[PDB]
Amino acid sequence: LEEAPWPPPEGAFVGFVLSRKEPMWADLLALAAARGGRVHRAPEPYKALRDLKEARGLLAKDLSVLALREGLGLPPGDDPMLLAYLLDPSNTTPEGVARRYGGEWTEEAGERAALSERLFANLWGRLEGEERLLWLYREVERPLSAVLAHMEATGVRLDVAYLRALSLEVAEEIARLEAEVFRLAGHPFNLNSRDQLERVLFDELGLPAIGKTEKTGKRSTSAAVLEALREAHPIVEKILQYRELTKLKSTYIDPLPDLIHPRTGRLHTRFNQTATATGRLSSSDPNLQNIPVRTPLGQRIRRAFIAEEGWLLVALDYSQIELRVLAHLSGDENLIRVFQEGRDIHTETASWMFGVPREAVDPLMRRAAKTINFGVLYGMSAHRLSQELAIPYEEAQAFIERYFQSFPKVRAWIEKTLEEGRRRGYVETLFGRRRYVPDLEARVKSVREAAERMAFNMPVQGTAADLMKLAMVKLFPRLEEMGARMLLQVHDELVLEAPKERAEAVARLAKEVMEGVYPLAVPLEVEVGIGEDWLSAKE
DNA sequence: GACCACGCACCC
DNA sequence: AAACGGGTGCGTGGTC
Ligand SMILES: Nc1nc2c(ncn2[C@H]2C[C@H](O)[C@@H](COP(=O)(O)NP(=O)(O)OP(=O)(O)O)O2)c(=O)[nH]1
Ligand SMILES: [Mg+2]
Ligand SMILES: [Mn+2]
Ligand SMILES: [Mn+2]
Repeated sequence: LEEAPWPPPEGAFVGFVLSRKEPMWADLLALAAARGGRVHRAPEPYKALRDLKEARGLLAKDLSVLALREGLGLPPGDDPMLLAYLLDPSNTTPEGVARRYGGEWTEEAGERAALSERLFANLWGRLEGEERLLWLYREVERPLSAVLAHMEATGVRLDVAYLRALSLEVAEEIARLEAEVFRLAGHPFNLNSRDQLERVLFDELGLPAIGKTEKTGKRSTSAAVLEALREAHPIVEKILQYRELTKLKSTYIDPLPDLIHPRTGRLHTRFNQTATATGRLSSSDPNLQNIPVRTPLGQRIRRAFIAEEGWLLVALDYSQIELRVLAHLSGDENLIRVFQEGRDIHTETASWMFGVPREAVDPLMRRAAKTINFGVLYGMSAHRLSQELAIPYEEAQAFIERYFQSFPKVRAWIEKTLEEGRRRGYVETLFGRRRYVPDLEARVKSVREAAERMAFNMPVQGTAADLMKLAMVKLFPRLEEMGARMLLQVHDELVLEAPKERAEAVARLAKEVMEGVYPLAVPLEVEVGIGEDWLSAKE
């Protein structure tokens, strides 16, 4: 390309180099743009940001986030990553997309700008005639990248003093647990080393081994194995408690307070838009989509996520979303009727599991029932089911039969989906998002059936992801107009922040947007709560 | 310091 | 652990 002076004309493709991957923390080392056979390199990248009207190119959102961090409203535009991701969601990295569609991902901004321009041309050509993928690009993914940029740059408030104090309390309990484990073992060892623990449990204490690990075939010490040995030896209970506390302390309590951004005073995640095989987002650096919630200590951690003073959090979560999506995709008349009647399949399974009235189903029971319902739907074996519920094999097998017999068009839809995936090589969501699953014709049954479970899961999970993304795109401008903020997405959940005086109106509006985003054969219902912290906002 | 593979625990 | 699916992060153990 012909080198030309900064600035570029409108519409040019940008390239940029960051000191580190996280745009809220990165130094902008270099900036360039490409257009019309020319490449323009910025003499000083920070000041040069002011000259761009739009971030157009590879990883556009990340540059937008850094721009917003610097007080500049630079929206992301076209991004070849999003085109490639829609053609094939195994396209997750700029390294791979470049090699696949016509260039090389280097560490030079000018080359990244030229690469962005070339890949856009080629990928746009590949999408010619792919009208449904183009709709997803123009109506979902490209607009969503601007929404995600704002979310990332906004961040969430965290009670750091609370977590610092909690760390000290948990440390004293961990010491109690580890001392007791070492006493029971008859000697100390590194309780964090599962290789050392394996020897203690199965060689020294002679406990029965229950299962093997996947890659190396060691005797497993995982929670599922420990729970089966709960009554074999008192050390097991102490190990399980140690495992929970150290996981929670090492992954959430201790690291998160150290990640508060000095300019914003908030915690900033990344919402990765080309990272999953189904069209879901992921979250990283830190992941704010796996914050604890199930146990009492996990709930204490979730309470650390708080609203700004004068504001409230609003949490919205789709009811039984993938079961509702399944009703629409399969067209099963009975399952459609279940939700037209306002029934709750998780609560109903929980009532049966624990043998108590629906009135008596607490959140832990419903959570356990959720796992059973989706486990069974997506191919859980009768053997594992019998083991999960502590019930005879014949009973577990009968539960599965009753599950599917109730909704006969589901199995028909599954077999239709698999046959189509075999013939086409890909399955697709309601909106046409594709996942390629070539192993559907593998000659090794274990490999083939694993591919099958991946394949017929994707239209369900992926359609739910499409709906959530579309809802975010529609909701974001409404929140801006109301002075409210979108903070987090957790797959079928949004966490908003609203001024106290408008929180009720925001909750009502967001619920209506989410419920009416794209009507299905079944109503979409959204549970909504308001509170000063994330846990209290989920009722 | 970095990378990785792995087992394991976090959530939807 | 197992014929549920989709993810990320930590510590260990090994390596460079
Ligand atoms: N295959 C699979 N999918 C899962 C699992 N857990 C969650 N998902 C998928 C399927 C879920 O539909 C979706 C959202 O998870 P929730 O919001 O925690 N549960 P839901 O929306 O069903 O019920 P409600 O909100 O009324 O309590 O994520 C699981 O164990 N397995
Ligand atoms: Mg204390
Ligand atoms: Mn839900
Ligand atoms: Mn949810």
